[PDB]
Amino acid sequence: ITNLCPFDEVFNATRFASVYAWNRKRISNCVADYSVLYNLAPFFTFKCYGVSPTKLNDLCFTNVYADSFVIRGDEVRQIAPGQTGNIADYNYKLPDDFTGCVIAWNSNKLDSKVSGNYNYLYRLFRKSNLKPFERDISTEIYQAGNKPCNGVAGFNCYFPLRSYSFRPTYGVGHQPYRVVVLSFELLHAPATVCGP
Amino acid sequence: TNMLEALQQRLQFYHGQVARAALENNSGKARRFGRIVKQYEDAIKLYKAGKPVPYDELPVPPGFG
Ligand SMILES: *[C@@H]1O[C@H](CO)[C@@H](O[C@@H]2O[C@H](CO)[C@@H](O)[C@H](O)[C@H]2NC(C)=O)[C@H](O)[C@H]1NC(C)=O
Repeated sequence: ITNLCPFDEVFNATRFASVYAWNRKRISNCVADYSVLYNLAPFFTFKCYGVSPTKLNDLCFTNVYADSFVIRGDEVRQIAPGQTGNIADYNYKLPDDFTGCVIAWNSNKLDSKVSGNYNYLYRLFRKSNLKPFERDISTEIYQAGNKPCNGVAGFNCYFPLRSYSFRPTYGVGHQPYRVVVLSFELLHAPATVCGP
Repeated sequence: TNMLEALQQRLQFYHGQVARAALENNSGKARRFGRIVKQYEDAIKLYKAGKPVPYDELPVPPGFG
């Protein structure tokens, strides 16, 4: 196979899915040239897990899954195996064993309107923490207190998810950072996403 | 119940309203709800600083229980 993998499509998307509903993309039957990430994207955080980036360009994979979402810069550190936090516990959870890369870069220019941005959403209230590599898009009202409500109200029911308010005025900590997560398994038995 | 719990309750409810408005892709509703949240966080900051909290100046809350 010689057709190139659609990494440019996922890294150049106009808008990324909200973290509570993080987009999952399948990459298969293509050659993956990761030198694009190093050559382009002047600002990035490519710190990866389970494989060295150069060796990553070297070896051959068999299953590549790309997860994309938007996270504030101050809490971008929560994307890691065995790490706690609101994002890790509620929106996106990575298993303790993990063989894949994480890429994060600021997107104030792209995802912060002058008046303000509210498209991106994240979850704050839920009964139990998320299992690894599991998605939760339910919008049911939380049972924070001891009073069942069945509808949004003042008392301890609340909305399960919260909206960001990104603005260019905010500092680097609160600025939105476009985060994409790659997942690999290097057993290579079918070897369908092999590199060059 | 005084004022602090009620203020945080209204703050959380209007944050949920902002999130719902954003989820519904409504722009102006989300902007107005965010402005209301801005005044409410200013009011809770003022009350934490010790300044008196008003009733009519802030928008009325929903049917809280
Ligand atoms: C779209 O993605 C690609 C790479 O993922 C970039 O667009 C161009 O890519 C070529 C390499 O194939 C570079 O030589 C060009 O310099 C890239 N364009 C620019 C403007 O740098 C780029 O990351 C994305 N496009 C834009 C407009 O950001």
